[PDB]
Amino acid sequence: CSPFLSSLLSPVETVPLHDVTRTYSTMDVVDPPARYNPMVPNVEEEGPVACAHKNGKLWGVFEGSEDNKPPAWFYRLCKDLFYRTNSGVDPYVWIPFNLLDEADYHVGPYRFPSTATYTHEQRTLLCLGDTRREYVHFCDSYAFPGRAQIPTSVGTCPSKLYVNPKQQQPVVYIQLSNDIPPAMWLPVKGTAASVRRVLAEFASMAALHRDWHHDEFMERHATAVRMLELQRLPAGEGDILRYMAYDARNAQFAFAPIREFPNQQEFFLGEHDDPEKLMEHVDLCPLLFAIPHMRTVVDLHAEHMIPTIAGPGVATSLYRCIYSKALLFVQVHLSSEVKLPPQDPEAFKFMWKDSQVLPKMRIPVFVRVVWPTNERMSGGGGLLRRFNRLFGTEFASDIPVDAAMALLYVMQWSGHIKDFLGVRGMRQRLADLLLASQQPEPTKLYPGTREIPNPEYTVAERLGMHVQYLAQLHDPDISLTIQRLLPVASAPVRMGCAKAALIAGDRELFRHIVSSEPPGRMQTYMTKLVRKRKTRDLVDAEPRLLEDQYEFAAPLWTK
Amino acid sequence: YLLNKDDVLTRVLEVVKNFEKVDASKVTPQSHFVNDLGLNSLDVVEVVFAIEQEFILDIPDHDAEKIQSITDAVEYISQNPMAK
Amino acid sequence: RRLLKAGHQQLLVTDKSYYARKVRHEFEVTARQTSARVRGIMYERGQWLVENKLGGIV
Amino acid sequence: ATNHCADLYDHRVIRAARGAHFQKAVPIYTLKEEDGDNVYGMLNHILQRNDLSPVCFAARDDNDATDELDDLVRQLRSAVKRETLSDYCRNNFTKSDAKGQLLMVGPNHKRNSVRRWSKQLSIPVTQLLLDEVSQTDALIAFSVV
Amino acid sequence: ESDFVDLQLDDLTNALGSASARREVGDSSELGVVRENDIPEGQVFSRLNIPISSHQEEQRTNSRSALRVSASDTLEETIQQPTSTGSKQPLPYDDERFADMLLEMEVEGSLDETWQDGRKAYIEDVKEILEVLRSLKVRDICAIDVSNKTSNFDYMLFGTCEGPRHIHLAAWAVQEADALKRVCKIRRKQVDHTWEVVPVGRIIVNLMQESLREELSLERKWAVTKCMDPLSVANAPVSEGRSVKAHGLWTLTLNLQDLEDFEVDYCKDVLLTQV
Ligand SMILES: *P(=O)(O)OCC(C)(C)[C@@H](O)C(=O)NCCC(=O)NCCSC(=O)CCCCCCCCC
Repeated sequence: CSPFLSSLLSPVETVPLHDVTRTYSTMDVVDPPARYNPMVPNVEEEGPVACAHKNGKLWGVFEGSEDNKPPAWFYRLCKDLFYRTNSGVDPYVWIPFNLLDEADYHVGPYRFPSTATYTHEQRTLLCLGDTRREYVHFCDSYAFPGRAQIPTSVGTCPSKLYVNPKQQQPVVYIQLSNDIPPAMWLPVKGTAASVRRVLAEFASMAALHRDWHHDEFMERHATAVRMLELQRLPAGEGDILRYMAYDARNAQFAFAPIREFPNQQEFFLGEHDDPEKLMEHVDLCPLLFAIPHMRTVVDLHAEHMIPTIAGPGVATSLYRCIYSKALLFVQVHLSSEVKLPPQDPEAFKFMWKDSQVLPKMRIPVFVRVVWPTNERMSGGGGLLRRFNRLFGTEFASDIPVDAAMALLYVMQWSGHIKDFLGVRGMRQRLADLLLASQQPEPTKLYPGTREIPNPEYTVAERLGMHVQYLAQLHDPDISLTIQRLLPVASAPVRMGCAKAALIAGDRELFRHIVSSEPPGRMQTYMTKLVRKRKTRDLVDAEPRLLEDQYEFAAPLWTK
Repeated sequence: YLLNKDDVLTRVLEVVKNFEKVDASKVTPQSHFVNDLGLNSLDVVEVVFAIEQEFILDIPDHDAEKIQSITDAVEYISQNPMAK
Repeated sequence: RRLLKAGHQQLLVTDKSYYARKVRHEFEVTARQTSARVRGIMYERGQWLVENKLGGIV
Repeated sequence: ATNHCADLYDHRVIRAARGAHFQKAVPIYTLKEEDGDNVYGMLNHILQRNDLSPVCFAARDDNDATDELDDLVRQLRSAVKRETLSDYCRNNFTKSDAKGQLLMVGPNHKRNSVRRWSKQLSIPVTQLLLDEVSQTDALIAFSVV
Repeated sequence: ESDFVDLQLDDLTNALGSASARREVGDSSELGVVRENDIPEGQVFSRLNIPISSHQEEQRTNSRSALRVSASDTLEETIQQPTSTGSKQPLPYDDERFADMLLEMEVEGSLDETWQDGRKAYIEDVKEILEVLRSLKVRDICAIDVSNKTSNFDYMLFGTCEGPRHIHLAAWAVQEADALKRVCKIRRKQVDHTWEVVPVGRIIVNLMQESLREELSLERKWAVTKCMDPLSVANAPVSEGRSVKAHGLWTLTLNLQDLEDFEVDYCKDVLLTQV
């Protein structure tokens, strides 16, 4: 009674393949080549409160107000924000306030951008159950730099301030940008000091980001100018911005600010035959700067990025959030495979040389949200708890709403909202895979063989890969789960458990798994996985007598 | 304040019995380290320092060179006010 | 006794058992092998060790 | 041969077979999961290809023991037909055209092999038993089967 | 207090759309979060990435410097010292002029200003190597600080291993403990099955068997060896040369062949001070 369990047991049955005995119609075939069509477009009534505002009865619609004049708390808040009463300047730290007039207010409901692709239920949840609910934009407080601009620049698009005309308590909603729905508008009290502190948090974060990375960004700017001069390319402002966003690829890994901020959390974005599409989706996100700190083009057909059982590793990219200056560390893992290579490559090549259908690839992508300790930048714990209870996600109580909405928008635009999950979702998927392994499995195209293996993924391989994913997601009981799952595991599942223990960092458990593994190609590859002294240190459980002596590797592989 | 000689004798007897050189049955409550037990003077220092390990009190060098028998060790701890 | 007590007072990483064994071996075999003048030299050097914290034995 | 059987080229195996390895009539395969062969995938392919019926003979009957996987699933969240050999042969061999047979013989050291066969095999497997020879020796049991 | 509006006031409007009850979800949302504890700026790490809480002295302990001396002077003590020094008496060293000049330089403290070296090792690394060897079950671990003495290393560790296999295992474990800052690995083939030498910065590690350890006796040597004294160069030079009467006018003749290793270790400075 689960969607993922149903997808495991009964597949989609897309493409049929006829034979002399059966018809294998359930195969995860690679999508056809994409085609760009110029004919296909890219984009793809006034309410009562607004009418009363137009007629002049907005203060009458206001509940806590007089039938003629604005509310007392609202008038006091406007006076304080206009005269800086209660609490050559730096524009990054300074918090302006542009109060609008009654004829200048913007009364109406939240209108999603023309490119915002959300379902009806998702738009309802982002509008908090009422899409027709209208707000009154009256002032703009703080500006953030443009997406395409250098991340260390002054703000140009100001954040908006709304007030719900009909509410019981004084609430001011702070919207960072048009891409943030009212479900993530920061609800602050009617206190001018509260608004000032909420905006000063973002101001201080922007000032810190500038002071930390402006010199590096300007050095990259100079490098881009010099490289344009060398390559004889046109030298303009947009050209330099594009070349900086490109050299984000050539940026080195050692000098990347991956651990710039204290707190961090992990999320699983699903498995992709071509994770470059998801990477392009992340690159084209309105809530992230177009010039990332580091970019890695995942090309599975490159000799250094071919996914193997002891694969090349992890392709890493680092993006910066525009409004909260948090970090998104995208990690494409090319080493999660638990399938052994063919014993004779010539036969496998003869078998798959002329085949016009290739199976899907299961390549995991993770994202690490890195953020600093904040008290008023995440909108309090209640905002994120509401977001979690609404969208079935597992976010921390202090993760910035900017990064939260960035991840949500990216996953929804890519179409993997079901694949986007955390530790709880990964545990549920692991339970589903255990149930699927208990159930009988359907027949694939042809049975696997050490000589000619089957490229299609089986339930045991999926279970091993998901054990690896649960270890990667920093599960606190990952070692206990591996210990409980090892006695009832197959060979690919034990390989996945070894990789998962190695990822979690339990060298003793890894050595136990390697010593319990019976001798074979699986044991050889799980020994080759790590940097070791001698293979016997991992393979031999009991010390093998060598020259009337006994070696001991427990101190070498403990902790 | 002053510990009874019975409890002080039980501790020092357990040390000399569990010692690396003194045999179990060879020890007696009235014995000498060098003559009755057959130890050297360098071993007398070790059995004295072993007693100072269980009795937190610190013995000066002059008072330590006087303890050459188990009877002297019991009487010293008895009169010592630092007998824990 | 001074050497043994000083070692057990300030002997952090070095094995106290091994230190006592080394001191016993010295006092028991090295002096009995060498001459009396070298015995006195060893006595003076042991006093120097007691006064200078075992000569750097950490 | 599956599930960690003794090596086919062991000296005792050779002495007991006496040339059964050098023949060409009956092919003998070794499906080792640690090398990349999916034993049950291959067996289900054989079943669906040749339209066989799976029977299984365990030297020892399965014991009433729970599976750790159920408790593991609960932590992460928060029927075999027994038929005697004689009457089975009677009911399945008297008809004109009978399906081929896939016989899985094994000694149950852990007493769960029948359950795991039924779980990992489609076309629910039949359990072959001996009425008066219930608890017998593995050699004579396998010979009769 | 919080600057944001009532979380319950927001949940009241959210529950009409959520239609669910969320309870005890903060723990399940936090169990995946990682918090990094901050580190003080003043806290520095050793060569093995270990915090340091014990300070040291940049000068030598054997020094005699007025700046190092912390005891307050006294007029009566100065008068007594002057009345004592009123009687001229030369120093026991050979070169009287050189001995007086060296003592003056020592009490002035310019020797320490010239020999100031902040590249000293740390006892935290010695303790870490000790713990690694204890895990490897290496018997009789003996560490000696020879920074004050004439040597090339600050700390010398000595361990007893039983067999070439155990020796190589302990060497590889010390290497992997030093993996953070090491630049090379140990020799793969053992050229000596009874002795292994692992350099860790200014800390050296010797892994020997019982026989070779008792034969070398390096720990007793480095313990008996006195600390460096600048007055030692005031002694007479020594050089092995047979004269017509086995006596040098400005040099000394001492033969260490008739002396054992322990005799040499105990009398090296004694003979130089005597003759
Ligand atoms: P007791 O009377 O039974 O025995 C007393 C001793 C001194 C043990 C004699 O029996 C004895 O053995 N005498 C041998 C000759 C002698 O007097 N030896 C005196 C010892 S010399 C000395 O003091 C050595 C100190 C050197 C410092 C050793 C430190 C080593 C650090 C590694």
